[PDB]
This record gives sequence, structure tokens and C-alpha cells, in this order.
Amino acid sequence: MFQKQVYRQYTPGFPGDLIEDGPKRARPGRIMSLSAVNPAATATGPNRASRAFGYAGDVSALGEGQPKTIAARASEVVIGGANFFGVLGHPKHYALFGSAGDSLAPSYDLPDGAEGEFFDMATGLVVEIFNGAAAALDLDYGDLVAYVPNNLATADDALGLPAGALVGFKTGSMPTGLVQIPNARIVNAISLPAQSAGNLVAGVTIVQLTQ
Amino acid sequence: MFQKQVYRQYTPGFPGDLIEDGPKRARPGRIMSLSAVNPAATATGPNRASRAFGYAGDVSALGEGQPKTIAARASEVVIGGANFFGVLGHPKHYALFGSAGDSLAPSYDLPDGAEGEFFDMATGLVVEIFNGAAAALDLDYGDLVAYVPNNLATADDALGLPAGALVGFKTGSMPTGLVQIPNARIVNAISLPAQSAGNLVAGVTIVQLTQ
Amino acid sequence: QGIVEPAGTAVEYGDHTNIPLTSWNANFERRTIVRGELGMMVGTLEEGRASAIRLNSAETKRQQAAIGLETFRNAIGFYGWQSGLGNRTYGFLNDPNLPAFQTPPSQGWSTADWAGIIGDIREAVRQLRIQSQDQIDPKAEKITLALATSKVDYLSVTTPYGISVSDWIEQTYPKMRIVSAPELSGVQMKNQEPEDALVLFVEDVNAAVDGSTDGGSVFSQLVQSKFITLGVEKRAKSYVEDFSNGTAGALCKRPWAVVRYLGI
Amino acid sequence: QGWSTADWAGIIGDIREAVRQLRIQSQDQIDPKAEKITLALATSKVDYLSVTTPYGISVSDWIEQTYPKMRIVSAPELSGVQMKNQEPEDALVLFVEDVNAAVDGS
Amino acid sequence: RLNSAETKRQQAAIGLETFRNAIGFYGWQSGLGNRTYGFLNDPNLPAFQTPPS
Amino acid sequence: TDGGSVFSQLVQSKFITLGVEKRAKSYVEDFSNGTAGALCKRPWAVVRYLGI
Amino acid sequence: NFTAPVTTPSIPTPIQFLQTWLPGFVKVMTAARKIDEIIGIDTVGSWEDQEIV
Repeated sequence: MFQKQVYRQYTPGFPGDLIEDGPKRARPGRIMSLSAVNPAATATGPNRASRAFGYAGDVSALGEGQPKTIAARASEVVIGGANFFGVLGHPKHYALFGSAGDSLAPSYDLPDGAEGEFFDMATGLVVEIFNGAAAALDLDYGDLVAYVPNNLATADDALGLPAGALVGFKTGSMPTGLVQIPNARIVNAISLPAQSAGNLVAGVTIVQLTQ
Repeated sequence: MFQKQVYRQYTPGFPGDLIEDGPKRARPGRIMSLSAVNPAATATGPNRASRAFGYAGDVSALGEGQPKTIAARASEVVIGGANFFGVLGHPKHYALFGSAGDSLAPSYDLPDGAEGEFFDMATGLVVEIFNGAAAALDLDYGDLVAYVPNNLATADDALGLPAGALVGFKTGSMPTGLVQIPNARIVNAISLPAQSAGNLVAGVTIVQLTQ
Repeated sequence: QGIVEPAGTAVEYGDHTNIPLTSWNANFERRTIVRGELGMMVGTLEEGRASAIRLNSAETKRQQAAIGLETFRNAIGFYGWQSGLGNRTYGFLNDPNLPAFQTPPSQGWSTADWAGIIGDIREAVRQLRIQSQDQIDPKAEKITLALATSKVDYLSVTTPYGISVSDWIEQTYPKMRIVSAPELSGVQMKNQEPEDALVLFVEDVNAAVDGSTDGGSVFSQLVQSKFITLGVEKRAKSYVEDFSNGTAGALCKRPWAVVRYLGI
Repeated sequence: QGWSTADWAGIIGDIREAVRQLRIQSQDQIDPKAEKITLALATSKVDYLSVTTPYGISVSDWIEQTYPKMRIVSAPELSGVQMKNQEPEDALVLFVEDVNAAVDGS
Repeated sequence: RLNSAETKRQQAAIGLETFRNAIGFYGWQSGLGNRTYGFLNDPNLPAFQTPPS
Repeated sequence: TDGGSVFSQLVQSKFITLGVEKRAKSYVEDFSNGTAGALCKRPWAVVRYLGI
Repeated sequence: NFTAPVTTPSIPTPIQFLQTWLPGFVKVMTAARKIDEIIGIDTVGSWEDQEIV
């Protein structure tokens, strides 16, 4: 939308980009549509970057006759998930793919059946963080993070939250229905304002230590 | 000079040094004077190397007027913090600065406002260990480590343990007032004698795996 | 850096009288050096996709590494680094050996006429001439005016007869140099509004005038390096590069040649 | 508040403030004296540039000599812009024509 | 890295110059009876006055 | 990367001349030397008795 | 079990190194002498003389 203000310095980084170099683990995968989930999904959302994903199944069979050919090792994932399969990242790898209203529009969404890179271990990862309980929250250096499941009950989801959004919380208190990513730390302090249903603040970009 | 005894072998390493090569993580920081803490420090000590340090705040503002320039991303640390930040190490980085009496005197502490490197992950790190139970203790290969906070009550600190010393303990016999470091192991054998207040045996430096 | 400070006094001459002698006495000062770091990483497929839109990914990231380090160095030049914590770095606006800020005769250049603005500069030069006892002549001394970007446009204030502030400055002080900087706009945040600053100082003092072994250099910027390549690490599908720089801040060596105003 | 019922110095201050904003919005990256700035102004207020001091200095002479590269244009669409409580408000727009490639790496 | 002899010699020269300048501005022992006098201390001078402003 | 020797005597100079002053009926000469004592670099190889 | 060192742990590099000394020296300036620019200078007599008439 063009630069309407001149600042003294540039932004540290963008969500989905690695910000520090160190030990790292990532695997490829393919995306399943939410409609294919058998017990139906109570929480829905797009396949947006910088959001958690869950394991779905194995698609390495590649055949239908009596002798099958296993020529590759592949896995497929779902946006919400209950079996953690990393966080989507590295936006420079993919393409715009266009948008519904018009192409050439900014978006982090990815179509179903596309291939992405999901990070399990990362020294520094810029992500988009959310807030729970609809109250002002200060994270500071060492809080934990969790992500919304597909099957989150509507009672525990009063604030409309995406399918796989990342939510930070203090050690003592955690929202009732969430899945905690083991051994993850906030690393970068951040403050978030109060929230309301339908008017959730998107939060601010933040560094992450996935493992 | 100063060598009055001859032993059969060399020491494996010195505290604050890397003893093995592998995955590792470190961050820089600036040390805050312990007197700056508001609720006061019940446990005190110097900024000795191979001691745990805690996050204190952000000092990246770098300005005094209405607009400020965020030139760098820097973190500010204190000798003892509830949020774990790292362990000071790599003594070759710093300068001696002598001592109050005369220069060229052995010193092993850093002054306030100085930089340092703190470790969050290390395959092998030599650190000094302490006994927190005032009794004989044998650690063995697989154990856990913890560090003293400043807000440790004197009732739980009958032994005069320093501000940020590291304490080893068994799986189910952790002291009452310490803070555990997740996924930390001793990965080496060591034995400590009986202990008493005022006659605190400093223990023996031992290898330790941070993460 | 050091100081010389000679001493000695003379008496009347005599054939068989005692001979007076001279001596000296020195002192020293210290500062600290700070280092910065910044790097980059590029993958194989990222470059291929970037070339589709006619953009060089590796070169763009390399340029930002140099720019990011320059911003770190530039900020230290104006404000000290961790001066509150105890680090002895300091900067242009934070040096301890400075004459300290003052309130100008005119309350502010805003809502001030031609006479008010011209009076402020005259007083600053008078203090500079009083402080150094006729050692420097402002007519032919090559003095520098710092000023601020929010106040640099007030030099075009004109009288009803067409005479402007800049006309008087050029004729009275032909060798004066005028600059500006955004970092001098918001300085101390007096009540609820930023306060613009004005710094007047001499660029250099002649060796014959003083006798110092070094140059004049009233203000000096201590830079160890501006851009150093640490190394390149090559991996299977990517490579990483590192860069660094060093600086020590600003040092004021002759505090008697500086005049500064706090409020506009 | 308004160029109407304003003297020569008052009108000059408004033009000075507009030039100051350009040097402030961009952090001292462009100097207005060598940028070929264009002044939009309004039809109902373009005639106020002829205000003169008793000595004989006009507003237009000050602009034409201090900023030789400035261009003055008039347009009727800028007379009634926002249609205030009961009167129209005349607008004034100041902008730079071109930006050099040395200023920014575009 | 400092030469003491050169510094002392320069200081001696500067002190002699200062003495000469002081004698030039103010006379030497004019009250005692010595006839040296100076720019601002000559006994036969029209004496100071006060300006209108 | 040293000569060992356990003990060492640190002597800056044995004999140097300062200057000569000549007078009407005599002259004077001055001399000087410097030393720093003894240093024991390997105290693990010394056995000493106070009596006997 | 880890053996005992024979020397006290310490930071190796003393601060007397790692220092850069600027080549110059700053000298005190004091006031100026300007009698010659006011009244000029003239050589009349010689050293070891007495009076001028």
C-alpha cells in the first residue's frame, strides 16, 4: 500500500522466516482439506503460513495391484491436527497461487494438495502469536505456547480462533482446550491488548525457539 | 611458578569451557547490578563464570527524546532470575582488569555492565557443581541440575549457597527452593563429601549436558 | 589520550643569581569499544524463484547487512552505548566533559522575529570568544553550526525590507558551515514536547596556536572498522555469511571550544 | 487561521511551515531547495500572493527567489474540498515532482 | 613517547614571551621609581572617562 | 618454550657509566648497575632444612 | 574424580594490553599576547644597555 511514513530503522523480520542460525529440523508434507476429516472439524481455518499442522496419514504406497512400488517416503498433514507435525514456514519457497477475489494480492494461504516445509527444531523462528482469555497479557522472555486443535469444543472456543493458531500462555495458567508444543519458549518479550469475540487482535511478530 | 605438586594426569577442562563438539546455542547479554532488583535479593554473590543467569529486561531503546532508534536487539540479564537465560562461559572472551589491590591478579568474575555469552544448549560443558543437602552424595551418570534464585528464602537457604550456583540432585529428591533446568543431565560421575554451613565445599567441576 | 600541562615562571637577570626551572604534569582518559554482528543465509531454490521477478536475493540481503551495521554505528555516534549500566562509551550528546546545555536568550525560535534569532547566534559566538581568550578569531576560524532539521528552515526568516538571517550569517562569518541531523530534534522531552538542540564548535585549532602534537580535532569519532567479512560457510543446499564492525563512540578533547543550547 | 485578514508575514509563515514538513516527513533525506516542488493552491486564494510590504516586497517575489525551482499552479476543484459546517474550505497541496535514484535505491 | 627537554625549553621561551608581554602592557615597578611604564600604566596619561551610554 | 633452570637471577646490567664532570682541578665519574633478585620458577624441585 | 588444577582459574588476557594510545598529546592553551598587534614592535637598543633618551 506504499510507504506513508519514514522510520529510523527497518523491521527485524517477517513471520515464517528464520532469524537465527543453529540446530534445525524440517520435513516436507502434503496438505489435506478439512472436509476429509471424518468426525468433522469444529474449528476451521485456511492453510496459512506460520501455523501448526498435524499428522494425517501415509501416502507412500503408490499403487493398486498386488505388487506395489514404494518409490518415495511421503506424509500428509492437516491444519488443526492432534499429532504435532511442525510449523509451516519459509514463505520464499512457495508461490502466490492467487486469491478468490483477485490475483496478485498479499496472502499467506496455501491451496490444498500443495507441498510445504514444516519445522520441528529451530533456533529462531518469527511467528504470529495470539492471546487467550480476552484479557491483556504480557509474555516476557520465558512463557510457553500452544495451538488450537481441530476438535476444540465450541464451549472452550468462545473467542473465534483459527484452526491452527499459536497461542502463548504463562506457566501457571493455560486455556482449557489446547495442545502444548513440548520444549518451546517465547524468547522475545511482547505485549498484547485486550480481545473480544469477532475482534481478535492479530498480535505482533515474535521470535520462537521450537525445540 | 605456583606449581608445588606433580600429578599423574592433566585436568580434563576448566569451568565455563566447552568439552565436546556438537549442537549448541548461545546468546549475548549485558549484566545488571544485583542491587537494581526491586524486591531485594535474599541470596547474593558475584558475577562468577559458569553460573546461571536470568532475564531482566530489554535495553535496546537507545534514545532519550520522543523518537528512539532501535539500533540493535540486546538483552539484559541478572545473576539470578526466575526465567532462565543461560550459563556464562567461554572465559577467553573477556579481559582480566586485575583487581582492586593490584593488577595481574587472578580474577574470575565480570564487572557490572559488561558483555558476556550465555549457553542454552551444549553437548559438553564443564561447570562447577554444588551439594544442596548438607550430606554426602554420589551423583552418577544420569541426574538433574538446578540453580539458586535471588528470591530464595533464608529458611530454605540454611547453607550459605551463592546467588547463582548450580546444584545436582537425584530424580525424586530435589531441594525445596531451587529452580530446575529442563532436559539437563550430568553425563559424568562425581562424589561429594559431607557439607556444613560456613564450611561449604565448592564441589568439583564436572561435565554437564545442557540440552 | 593524554595532556601535557607545562609550568614555569621567570625572574630578573643576574650574573651570580640563582636560575629558575620549569616542569610539567600529565593526565590520561579512557573509553570503551563495542562490536556488532549481522549475517545472511540463502537457499538454492529461493534464488531461482526470485529471479523470476527480476530480483537478486543474495545481493539484496548482502546490502541490508551493511545498512543494518551502519545504523548500529550511527546510533552509537549520537548516543552512548549502555552508559547508564556502566559502559564507558558515550556519544555526541552524552560526553561528560562538556560545557552542559544552556537556555538561549530568546525563549524559542518559533514565534520569534529576525532580531530574536540573530541575537542567539551572536551570544553563542561571544561566549566562544570569551571562553578562549582571543586565541581564536571567529571571522576566519571555520566554525561549524550543528542545528536541527526541525529548526534549519528558520534561517530564512526575513525582515520587511528583504534581509534574511542567512544573509547576515554569510557576511559576518564567511567560513561558518551549517549542517542538520534528525537526531537533534527530540533530545530531553522537557514537559510534553521535544526540545531542539543547537551545538556550536570549532572544527580544528592550528598547531602554532596551541602547540599540541596531535591535530586540532575538537570532536573525534573513534571507529575501528566499518565492514569486515568474518567468513563463508558452504552447506549442501545453502550458505551463510557473516559481517561485523567496531566503534568506540565520540570523544571531546577541547571542551572550551563548544557552546550548546538546550531549548531550540 | 486564514490568509484572509492576514499580513505579509503571516502568509509567508504558512509557506515556510509547508516546506518544513517536507524536510521533516522525510528524515533529512531531501533538501527542498533543489527538488522542483509543485504548489497546488486554490483558485479563490491564488490572488493573495500579491500581498506587499510597505517597502515593496511581495509574497510571490519571496517564493520565486528563495525557491527558483518551485512551480505555482491553480485549479478550481480545490476551492470546495471538505464543505465545512457552513462554509467551503480551500485546500493547499505541496509535493515533490521527482525523486533521484541516489536518494533511495529504487 | 615524550621529550622532556624540548617541553621545558618551549616552556622557558613561552614564559619569557609572557614576561615581555606583561611588561609591555603594565610597567615594571613604576611606583618604586623605575621609569619603564606601560600602555595602561603610564603616569602622564589623560586618565579614564565615562561614556554617554 | 623456556630454558627451565628452576632458579634464575634477573640482572638488568652489571656495570654502566653515567657521565663525567670535569672541574678546574679534578674530575668525577659515576657508575651504576641493576638487579631484580632471584626467582624460583619450579618450586616442586626444592627440599630445604632449617637446622643443620 | 575430576583432578585438581595447580593454578587459580582466571581470565588470561590482562587489560594493560588490548589498548590503543593516540599518537598525540593535548597541551594547555592559556591566554594570548597581543601587544605587538596594538602598538607594533621596534628594535632600538641592545642587550646590556641602560637607557633611552
